[PDB]
Amino acid sequence: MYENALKRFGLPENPEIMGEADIARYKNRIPETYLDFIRHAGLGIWKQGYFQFCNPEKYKSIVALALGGDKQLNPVRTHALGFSAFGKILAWNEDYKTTEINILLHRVTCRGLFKEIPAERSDINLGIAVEGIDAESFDAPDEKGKLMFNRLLKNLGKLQLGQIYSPKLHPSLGGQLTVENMRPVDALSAMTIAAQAGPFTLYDTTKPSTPAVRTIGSLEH
Repeated sequence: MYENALKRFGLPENPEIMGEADIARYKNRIPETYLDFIRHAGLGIWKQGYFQFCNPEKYKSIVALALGGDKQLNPVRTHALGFSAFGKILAWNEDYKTTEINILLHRVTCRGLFKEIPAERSDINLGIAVEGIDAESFDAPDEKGKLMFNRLLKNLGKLQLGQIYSPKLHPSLGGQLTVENMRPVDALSAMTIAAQAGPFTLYDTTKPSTPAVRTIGSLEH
């Protein structure tokens, strides 16, 4: 299932081991082809920090905070698998499959909430998501629309496993979305703050309109 991703990205660098007890915890909750991939490759870094895999057990509080009280994307059934260099989480929802939690911009996106996915496509669905972690959508534009990853790699250095690039002064307080205001930080700590600093908006990326649907943890109006 991961032949293509491995061809394009090589071995996950500096992997952390995911233990068998942890992998046992997710039997029938995360597709086995993905878990076996992790059993072999561990939890490491691709593209010099553009994406990294994480232990869902270690980041479940972030899912709990961001998705707290949602009826459709229930945190108890949503598992953080990895994240971009800016903290955008690739997660697996047991009912609606691949989920993205954009921590920086406070957005959530789910394709299976809005177009139905047959349950026998789960393994393939997660496999497609993992092949895609190099899309530009996982970069992050500054205020002038210009992508930030390459400049941040050069000027701040490579992320260590368990860090992300995060704004020092958050935009919602007057901070700038520019490379100068970005710093490498502990991901779990930073995400713990961000996921409690206001609500998240769920978006429908099935339509070309990409319309805002509702606030996470609340009902649609």
